[PDB]
Amino acid sequence: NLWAFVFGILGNIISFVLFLAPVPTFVRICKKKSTEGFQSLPYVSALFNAMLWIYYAMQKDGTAFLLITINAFGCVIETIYIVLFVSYANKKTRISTLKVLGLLNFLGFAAIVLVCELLTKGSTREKVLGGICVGFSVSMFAAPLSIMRVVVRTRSVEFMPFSLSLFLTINAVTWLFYGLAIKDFYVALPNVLGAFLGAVQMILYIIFKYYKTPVAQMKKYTCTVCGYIYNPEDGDPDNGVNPGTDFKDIPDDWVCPLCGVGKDQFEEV
Ligand SMILES: Nc1ccn([C@H]2C[C@H](O)[C@@H](COP(=O)(O)O)O2)c(=O)n1
Repeated sequence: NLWAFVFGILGNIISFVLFLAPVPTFVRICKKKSTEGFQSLPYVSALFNAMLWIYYAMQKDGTAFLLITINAFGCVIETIYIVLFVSYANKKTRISTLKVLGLLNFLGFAAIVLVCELLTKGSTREKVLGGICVGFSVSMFAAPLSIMRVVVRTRSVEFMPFSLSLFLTINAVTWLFYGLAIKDFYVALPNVLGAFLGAVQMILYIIFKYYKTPVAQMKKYTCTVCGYIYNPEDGDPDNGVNPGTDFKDIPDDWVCPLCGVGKDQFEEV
């Protein structure tokens, strides 16, 4: 049907973009000739997921062509990210990555093919594969949930840029509507989860972006006995007050580092 086509094209465009999201990261990694502190799990994952979904679609044949084309392109692009990463990786990390690549992507996937080609056909095949795709896709939500957890725990949104959230959300509702059009609730349900979590991400961003007060706008205070000036940007490290500390967040048993008088003797500049 026409609808499924519109949402297929849309889904492909948006998801294409999201597949090109790690590119600056890899421009970096190619610069430094090191994978730095980056992990290969998102990539090994994204590839395994893409493969599972291609496999799922080949069972649905005709309608689901559009959820192959994107996943197909996934397989390539992720395969690229994996190669580069393994090129510029630590020996230790190189081997970690290769091991997970052999377990999940080669063996795991092969076992899945083996179990599906010889234990199911037809509808039972659809249900098995679908169940597995839903399961894995859902499991991949651990990374964004982790990110959310960090954002709330840290009251910052540095690790969670707004546009990634937006694009993930739009991707989610697009493939949701897509699943609805081909009446496939294996494609649709985890996109419900995804759209929900994305919305919650945008909400968290709007809430926590300007939570902490910028060190710049923090107020200087002065000891009216010493003349001493407290710089929040400088803080008072030698006496257990890390730089960037606000004056009001300083423990009330703190004193003027020069004069030695109480905090009550201080007044804003
Ligand atoms: N519940 C899901 C999860 C994923 N995908 C497919 C659609 C996208 O083509 C790809 C997601 O790619 P990405 O988010 O990286 O852009 O996975 C899907 O059809 N249904």
